[PDB]
Amino acid sequence: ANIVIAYGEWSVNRFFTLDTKSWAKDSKGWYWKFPDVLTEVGVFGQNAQLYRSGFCVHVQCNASKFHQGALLVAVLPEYVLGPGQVGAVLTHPYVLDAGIPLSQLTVCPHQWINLRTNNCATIIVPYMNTVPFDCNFGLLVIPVVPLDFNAGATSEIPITVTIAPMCAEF
Amino acid sequence: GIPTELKPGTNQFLTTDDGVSAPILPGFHPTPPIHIPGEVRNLLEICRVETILEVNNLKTNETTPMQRLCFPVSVQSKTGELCAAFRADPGRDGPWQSTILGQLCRYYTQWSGSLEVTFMFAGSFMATGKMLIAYTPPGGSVPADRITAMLGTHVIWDFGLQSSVTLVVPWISNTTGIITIWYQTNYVVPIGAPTTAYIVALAAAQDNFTMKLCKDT
Amino acid sequence: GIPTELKPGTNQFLTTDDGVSAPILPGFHPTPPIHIPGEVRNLLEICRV
Amino acid sequence: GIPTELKPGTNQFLTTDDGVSAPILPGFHPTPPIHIPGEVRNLLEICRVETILEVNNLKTNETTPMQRLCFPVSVQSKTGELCAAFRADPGRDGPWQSTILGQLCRYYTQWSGSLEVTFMFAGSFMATGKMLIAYTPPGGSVPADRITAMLGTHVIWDFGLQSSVTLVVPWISNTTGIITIWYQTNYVVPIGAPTTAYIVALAAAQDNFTMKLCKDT
Amino acid sequence: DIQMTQSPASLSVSVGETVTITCRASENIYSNLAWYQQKQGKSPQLLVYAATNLADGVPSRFSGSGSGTQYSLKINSLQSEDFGTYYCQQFWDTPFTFGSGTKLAIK
Amino acid sequence: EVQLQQSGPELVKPGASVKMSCKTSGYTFTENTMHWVRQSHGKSLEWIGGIYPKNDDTKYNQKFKGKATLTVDKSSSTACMELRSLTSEDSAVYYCARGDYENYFYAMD
Amino acid sequence: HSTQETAIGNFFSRAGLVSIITMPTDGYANWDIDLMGYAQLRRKCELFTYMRFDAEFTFVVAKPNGELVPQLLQYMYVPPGAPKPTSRDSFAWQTATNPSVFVKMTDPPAQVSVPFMSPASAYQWFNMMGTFSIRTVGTKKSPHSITLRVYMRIKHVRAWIPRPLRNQPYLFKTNPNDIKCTSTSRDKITTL
Amino acid sequence: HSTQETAIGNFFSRAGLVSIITMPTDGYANWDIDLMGYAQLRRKCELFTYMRFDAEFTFVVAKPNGELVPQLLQYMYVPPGAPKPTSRDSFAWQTATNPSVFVKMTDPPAQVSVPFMSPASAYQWFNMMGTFSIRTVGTKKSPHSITLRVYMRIKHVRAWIPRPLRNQPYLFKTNPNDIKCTSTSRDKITTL
Repeated sequence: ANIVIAYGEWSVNRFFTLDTKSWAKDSKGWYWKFPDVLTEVGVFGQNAQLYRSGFCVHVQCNASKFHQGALLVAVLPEYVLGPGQVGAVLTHPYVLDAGIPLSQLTVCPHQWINLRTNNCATIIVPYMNTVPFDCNFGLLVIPVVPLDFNAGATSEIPITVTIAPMCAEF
Repeated sequence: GIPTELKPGTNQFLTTDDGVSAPILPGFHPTPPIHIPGEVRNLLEICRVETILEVNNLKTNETTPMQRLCFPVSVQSKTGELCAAFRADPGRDGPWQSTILGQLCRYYTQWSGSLEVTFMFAGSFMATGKMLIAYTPPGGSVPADRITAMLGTHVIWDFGLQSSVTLVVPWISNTTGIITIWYQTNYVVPIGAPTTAYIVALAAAQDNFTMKLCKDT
Repeated sequence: GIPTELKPGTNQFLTTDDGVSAPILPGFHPTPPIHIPGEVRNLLEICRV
Repeated sequence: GIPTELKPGTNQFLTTDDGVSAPILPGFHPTPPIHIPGEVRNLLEICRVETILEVNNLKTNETTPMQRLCFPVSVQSKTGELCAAFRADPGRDGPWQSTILGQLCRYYTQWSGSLEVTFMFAGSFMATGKMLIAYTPPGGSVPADRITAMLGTHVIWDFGLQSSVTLVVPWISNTTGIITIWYQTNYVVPIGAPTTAYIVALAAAQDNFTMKLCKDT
Repeated sequence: DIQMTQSPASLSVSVGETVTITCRASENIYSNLAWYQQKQGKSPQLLVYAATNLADGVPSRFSGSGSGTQYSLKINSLQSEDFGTYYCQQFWDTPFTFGSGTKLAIK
Repeated sequence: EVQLQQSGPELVKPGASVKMSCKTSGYTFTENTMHWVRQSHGKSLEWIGGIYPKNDDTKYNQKFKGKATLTVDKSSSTACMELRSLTSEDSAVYYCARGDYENYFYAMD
Repeated sequence: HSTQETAIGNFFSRAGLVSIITMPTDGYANWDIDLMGYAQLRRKCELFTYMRFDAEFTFVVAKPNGELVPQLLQYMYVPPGAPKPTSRDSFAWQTATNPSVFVKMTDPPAQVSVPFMSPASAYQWFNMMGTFSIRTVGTKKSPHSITLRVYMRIKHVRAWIPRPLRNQPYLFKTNPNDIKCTSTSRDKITTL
Repeated sequence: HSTQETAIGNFFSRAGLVSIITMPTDGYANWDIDLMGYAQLRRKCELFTYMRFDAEFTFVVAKPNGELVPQLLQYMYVPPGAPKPTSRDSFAWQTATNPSVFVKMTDPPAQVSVPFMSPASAYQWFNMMGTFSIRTVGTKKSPHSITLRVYMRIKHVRAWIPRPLRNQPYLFKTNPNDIKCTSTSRDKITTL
């Protein structure tokens, strides 16, 4: 019952799997911009070229019990800075390149990813806009605690993101 | 007509006066609103969500603000040493300036209520050890060693089983408390496991927290 | 009399303000209207032809 | 709109006019009041408590105001002598200026009602004797000797049994009475007992005492 | 901020002629103006204050005038003891900004 | 006869402070006020500030708020001025002048 | 006579002059709120310890000679703890949380009301409601001398703990610091 | 304390100064409507994403020195998309669809209300309500300097999507573009 519903309320149907990011000790963070990053994926590849859909995202990390670290996943409606399946990399993870500090990032719906007790987390968010039929929201995954491990172990910890759209009206 | 005389206070403009003006466009129909998720009725909802404080604040960490989020614990620390100590006043500059609660308390003068502090252990899974979390009542003194901090409000935090606890500050007023983290047992690590762990501190306001007397900064 | 103070917005003229003025001729009776075919209640009727 | 014409008295400020102003802070909630003991609804409650007058007022007692509180009685005084005589007007300067009643009557012009005067005997326990307390009606004359003051309102005060009495002034008006204390029997003292005693005078207003027409001083 | 300058930079007037010097202000003081005589190596002294009245030791040859933002100082005539520079003064608001200064010469 | 005598010039190391005091004579000190004027090179005049020793209250120029400091002594009938954080361009000429009667207007004689 | 005139409410009801402010040819004057300013209304409140009262203020503006000029002035209230303005062009005058009242001299005197400002349940006389600020609008000086007087009433009077009055004259403002007899004298005891 | 003071409505309720307009000895000044004009009231609205609010405006006219002159001025509102006036004698001032408010300087400040102007359901901060126009009536210049200030309130506040506040200072107006720590520092961890 770790399902996190955003803001308390709720061949097209299938599980889309994005690329697996390599997350190392010296890394910073990654972010995806929905729907735009998903428009090139699968059935939506030829579909995008109005849309009303809810989004169910799953963030899973496969790591052994010998590592340590923590991530933070969140959903920020209308995230504007101040992109393909590769996403991008934040050059200033403290301000998230928004000029907005990282400590207050938890105001938005979030779930804590801790390599100790939990290997996976998910966030169910609905469609939120002033106009019902239309860069809706970005997905921010940044480590709070950097990775530390003894020599001889695996230096890269894969992070996968699977998108499962629910209640899609095109 | 009905005779009347103007009382004092006519022909003045008060900034806090709530009147009813004349609409510029009498026949304009605005766009009807629709249900938007994430609605907030009161600023109390923003204060109740948990946010990250900065316990690691130092002159050296200015170049790399990312290390400010968490504070280290290592095998070198012995039994009885003080890991971290910080006062909790939401308004004053310090560890509580980064949280959303401390920022919303800057627009207000008199605030009071109860608080909560949450810790998280990001360390390795096979690591075990105990940590003493003590709170000194307002107006007291800083605990000298571990044995003098046990007499007050305290909680035993063992991350070998429970990964987080909630420390409830009983009362605060502004017209402060002392949160200290003491070492109980040394950090136990096996071979191949990391010898250094980090602990992230979170905090959120409770329901009895009130605020008034708005003042801009 | 009932005491009152003038609030801001006195002694102004707004073009979109709908008031009630004083008729110049109080006792003049205008010609009563009659039914005229081709009456239009709203500009939507002109757009639909 | 409803036509109206301004009547005389517009654009003026009256100090005694009770209006309703606009609150500066529309959304400020003041601290809710709590029950506080010692609440006073009306200034009549302060006038009804007993306070000490000054009957001993003299030019010599200016250096030591402590002796002003009480007046002496001694064995040297014979039968028929006048111990103390004072007029009672609450407003005028005199013995009634020290009491809280006389001070509250300074802020008011027309006051009337009935009064009360209380005496206390601090002398030795084995002492016995009688004292004549007489009151001359307003507009009369000062009693020449003891026998002429008995015809009016009087009370016999014997401290061998009853230590205090209450003398009620029937009526006073300001648009006065004469309270005299006469010696009835000589002061009787045994051996080893003090030969000089002191009597303290107290006074309090009654319920029918009214006041009006506030004037500052 | 209150600011004012004089015109022109420098003048040359011999003995026995009329000197016309003016200092214009951005805002309007309506009242106060002062002129100072400062020679080489000595301190100024008061000459004409409030654009009209003249201080002690000043002869009738120095007369002020002007109203609003336009003021002037009429010197008739010039004497050999008048060599030096002139300044202007403004009491309108604090801080006080003085004049730029004008040098006198003999034709 | 009103006469105000100043002190002599001094040599100050940049970054240090300086003590400037000038005694007053020929009139009554406390009823009137005091002012200071700086003459910058080559030719300019600027009003440093003023002090009226009834309170004591003072007003300064916006740029001298964090530099000039004034104090008075009514026993010896003198006026003092302090300047700190001297720089290379701070070399100038200072004047001691008496103002009006409880007024900063009425240009100083 | 009835009990309505001697009641606690009507004893503090009458208005009084709590301040005198004069602006020479400054530009701004900051005046702290105090009821202890003058002898009257002071001795009256020391009769009681705890007092809970709303404050009503009146702003009356005029010149030294009494004539009125069409000049616009600003009346601002500064809540306790807020910074005081250091000048006319400063930032405190544009602050949104400081209420302002824009009135002219021809505008009849404005009336503002201040609620109960103390964090406790009642005031303790044995008390800061904040301070004011007043300036003439515009970036330039106004060539008119402004002398204003502030009237203060008291609404919804509540009283507790009656105390004995002070017979001795007051020395300082913040402390009730040659003893004087509270009553007159006479040459003998039996004399009237 | 109650929940009425911390409510969303009372947080934006207090008035503020959103503009400063000065007319030298021009004749007309066009000012665009923006809430981002000053630091205050700006940081507050970035706490939220979607906001739906009515606008109340206040027109206060005066001179640089503060004195009032019997001069008639015109206050016109220009809806979004309408052409802006290029001069005083232009055609935009006689346009019937542009509302006007005729007030004098002796006339106390007028108050106008602007409804919700956006075609969407709410504003998006991460917003143009139109522009104003102001001129002195008549075909000739007016020999008086006019300096006016506009006050703006907010009525019927609605909020959605709470966002984290911006700790870094603002750079430009239209974009949230040397990183600064959001909190102070100390020499050690165990020091208080």
